[PDB]
Amino acid sequence: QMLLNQLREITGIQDPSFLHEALKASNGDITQAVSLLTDERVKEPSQDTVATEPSEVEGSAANKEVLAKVIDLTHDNKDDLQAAIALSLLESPKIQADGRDLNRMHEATSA
Repeated sequence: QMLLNQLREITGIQDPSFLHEALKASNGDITQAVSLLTDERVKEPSQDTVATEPSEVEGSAANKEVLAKVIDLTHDNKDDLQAAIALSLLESPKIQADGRDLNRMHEATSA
């Protein structure tokens, strides 16, 4: 009964099955069996134990959270008015000053 007695003595676990299962987990190595049972104090740092005390003042009375964004950029701009304005701006005359079509005109003011 030596392996059960030894492990029990050097872990503290009184449950005979837990002792077998440690020896089973360690594939026979009783030292590893101790290490695996003492994981109760070797686990540290432990899992997410969130260090946050509940706020006594809870303004959030509505348990219902409706998170509905307004990022609907439905611009839906058709190619029709785009290509219309674009065409009208592309045909912009070589007149760079109001109306210089009449460059070198003859006013015909006979005075």
